[PDB]
Amino acid sequence: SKTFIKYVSGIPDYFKQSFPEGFTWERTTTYEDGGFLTAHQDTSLDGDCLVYKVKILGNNFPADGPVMQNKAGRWEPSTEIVYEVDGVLRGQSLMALKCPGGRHLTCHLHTTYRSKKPASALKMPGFHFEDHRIEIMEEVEKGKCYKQYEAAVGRYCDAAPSKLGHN
Amino acid sequence: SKTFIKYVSGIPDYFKQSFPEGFTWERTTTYEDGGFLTAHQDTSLDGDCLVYKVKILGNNFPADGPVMQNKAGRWEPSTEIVYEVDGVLRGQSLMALKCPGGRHLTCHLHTTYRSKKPASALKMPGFHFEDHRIEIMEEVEKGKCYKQYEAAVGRYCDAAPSKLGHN
Amino acid sequence: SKTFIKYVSGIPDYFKQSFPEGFTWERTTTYEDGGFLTAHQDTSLDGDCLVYKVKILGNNFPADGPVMQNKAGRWEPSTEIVYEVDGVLRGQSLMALKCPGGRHLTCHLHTTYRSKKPASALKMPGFHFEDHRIEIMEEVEKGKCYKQYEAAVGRYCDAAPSKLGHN
Amino acid sequence: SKTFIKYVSGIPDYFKQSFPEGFTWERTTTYEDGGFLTAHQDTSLDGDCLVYKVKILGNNFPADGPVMQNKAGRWEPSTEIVYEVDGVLRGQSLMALKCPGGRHLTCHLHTTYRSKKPASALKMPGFHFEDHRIEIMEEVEKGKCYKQYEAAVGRYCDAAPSKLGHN
Amino acid sequence: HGSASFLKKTMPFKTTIEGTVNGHYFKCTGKGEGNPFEGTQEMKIEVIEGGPLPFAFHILSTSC
Amino acid sequence: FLKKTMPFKTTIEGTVNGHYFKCTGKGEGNPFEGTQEMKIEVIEGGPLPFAFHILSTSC
Amino acid sequence: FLKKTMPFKTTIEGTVNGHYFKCTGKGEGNPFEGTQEMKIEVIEGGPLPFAFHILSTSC
Amino acid sequence: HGSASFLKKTMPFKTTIEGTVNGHYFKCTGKGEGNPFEGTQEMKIEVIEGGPLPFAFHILSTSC
Ligand SMILES: [Cl-]
Ligand SMILES: [Cl-]
Repeated sequence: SKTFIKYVSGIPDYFKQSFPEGFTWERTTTYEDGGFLTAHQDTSLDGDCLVYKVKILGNNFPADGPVMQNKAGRWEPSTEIVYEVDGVLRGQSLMALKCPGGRHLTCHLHTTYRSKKPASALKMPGFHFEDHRIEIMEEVEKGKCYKQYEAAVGRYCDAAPSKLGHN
Repeated sequence: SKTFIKYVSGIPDYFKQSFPEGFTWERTTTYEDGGFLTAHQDTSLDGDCLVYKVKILGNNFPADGPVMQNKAGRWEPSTEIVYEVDGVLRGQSLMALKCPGGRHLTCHLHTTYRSKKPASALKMPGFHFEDHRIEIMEEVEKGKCYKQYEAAVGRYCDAAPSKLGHN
Repeated sequence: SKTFIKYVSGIPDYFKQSFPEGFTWERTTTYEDGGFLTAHQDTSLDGDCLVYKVKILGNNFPADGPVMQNKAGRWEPSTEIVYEVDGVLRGQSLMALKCPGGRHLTCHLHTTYRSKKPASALKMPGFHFEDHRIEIMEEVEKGKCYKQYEAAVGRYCDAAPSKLGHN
Repeated sequence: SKTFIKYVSGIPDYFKQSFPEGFTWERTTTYEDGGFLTAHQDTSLDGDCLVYKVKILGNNFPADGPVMQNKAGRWEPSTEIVYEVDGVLRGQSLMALKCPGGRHLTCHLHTTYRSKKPASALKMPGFHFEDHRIEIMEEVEKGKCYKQYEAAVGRYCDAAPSKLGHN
Repeated sequence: HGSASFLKKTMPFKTTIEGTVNGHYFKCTGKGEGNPFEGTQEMKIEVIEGGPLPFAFHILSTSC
Repeated sequence: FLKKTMPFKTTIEGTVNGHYFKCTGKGEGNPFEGTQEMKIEVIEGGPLPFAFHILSTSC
Repeated sequence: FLKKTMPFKTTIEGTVNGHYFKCTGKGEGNPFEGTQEMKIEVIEGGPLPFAFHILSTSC
Repeated sequence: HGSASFLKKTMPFKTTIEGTVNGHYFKCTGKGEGNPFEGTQEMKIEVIEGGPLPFAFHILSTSC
């Protein structure tokens, strides 16, 4: 849901620039214990309301693993690297489930974001980081009903600055 | 299309054993240059005719690569390892797409095969190899009509025998 | 050279706690174009001076790639996730070479850090981030002589805070 | 120990062709549970005797896994794909370590073989398969003395023939 | 835009998710709202087919 | 339930790099001999903007 | 330069998960028949604290 | 420790690196200094065998 990002330090916003047409994204997430979760998404703007259409194919999750056992815990915050390739944006991140009792199960996200505008109509951002805080705040039911919050920030590596003027 | 395999050496046939109910398969294929192709398939038997229903999500293929440039050559034959996990069958293989410039573009298939029969109704095969020869016999119409042949054999490693009585 | 990290927010310092004995680390870095770079390192303290002993094995770098062509550019800053596993620390990060003319070539680091003290003598840090800014500030020669700077910070995800009190 | 291969079907023997100078190989083996084993090897001929010099760096093996617990069973036979890249030979294979509990712990080998002869002195083999049957014949002394057998065959996919005249 | 007084403070969204994980088919709908420039959002997701999910919802978090 | 020669039919729907497509196909093979052939037709999203080869193992 | 039966010798040095070890080995095989056998001895760092199997392809 | 006045401000280090990349053997030595608590450091690396390196130094940056 990449329309909701706070970009700092003047980093251009590929997602907000893509409206009113919108954008798509595509991703495979590879889990360290062998699972794969692949998705394709379309984002459109219908009047004042954003509309998401998502297709998912997941496979090879181990029967004895946290995912198929529904013993996943909660996501740690994560940081994505985002950069231009082939006139579109690529993203990659490492995410980690903090499982009950302390072990982390990690995964690697491989994403392409595709504006519906031609690249010539867009100011492309340089290489930067996108922090994502994802919290499943309410398990209303099962199984069946969930409330999820996200905060996201697009930024450079400010904590360890360049001695040469690089971002 | 796993119903069409010649099994030798007494290896049980997980696929033929699954009828009339049928089976499903799920797969993620990772390409060495960053592409992913994920699929889910259902196999059923409608009277006399086998019926396949396939869903595909592919992503992250490089714009400059042989796949998106449509400048692939042909598949070498490949050999899959097939073994029981989680009461179903797992397969993995390396495939190699011959491409212009003497290139081979390789990929790694990660498959789960799931009978619609209960595992207790089945004689599960031991670890073995499945050779697949896949050939495009004709590109009948550019980007629109193909004819494809496959020959497949389930076997043990007969060329290099054990000294300990192992398959 | 993990002794030189600024840890904030009270995060325990696994490396400084390991002295006077020291620590080792081990890593495989996997490049997106097929290279692997594996290393083992020992860190010891000799009076007032730290002493590093490093063994390297690298392979499968493509002859036509930025590495073997010596056309790598410069590293982007990177962020490692660091967390306890098996009573030691694991690290993973995504790094990216900004090649001349703009393309990034990425890689994935997989590290284990091993104190020479028993885990029972150490305050283990929780899951956190370690930013690394690496700058090859002087190519004095070739080929043959390099000056490299690094700044590193151990921190939590402060830019996108939890609404639940999580780090 | 690649000098010991039976080649069929007229496939050129890159290894036997490399004498008296010899050859080297380099490899990273990735394990599905996170371990990496990297090696470099030099093969020379000292009078009548072949001489191997091997350097190994392994890391990230899980403490609770079959490798570090020393609770592995045995290797299934494996099949490597072997083809020319960058004027040398590349190999890749999937191997499967049978382990207690009906587990197979699989890994992916990424190899480069480098003749010490110039590529112009060599008849390079086309894409083919190399089957390797590796067996521990005896654990003579726990953790200290092993006897190991290998049988290897370089071949094409004879079980599933082409309809287009391909190997 | 001059100042933040001229930006949309909040924007709603709706979602439909359909998929198959380890052979298990499911469909979801969701509704949410966020603050585009503050970078915060929340949504409610409901499973309408294939519930209760036989796997951890967490694998769907980055997709909804 | 199986015969020495069997027909099959397939429907395929997918998206690759943002490109939507749909195919149908029809084939025949000899299940016990391990051989088969089929004709695949792209019915939506043709001509495909990518190599058909990435679909070979999915037909 | 090759014969129908050839001997070989190896020296191996490594570190795995922080564990240093060294081996020597001696074997014989039939290069043209594709068969070989060897005895590997751990000379430093024994008994190995990991499965020998991870060294099989390196002997 | 009471205050930063009681911490070591800087610490020196020395390094020896030996390896093989794509069949190419090399050895390096290095010397540097850093500020342990400020998290900054710099070193000079010299190739003593196998120079000039036939590959980008960058692949060695995280090892030196
Ligand atoms: Cl950039
Ligand atoms: Cl933690």
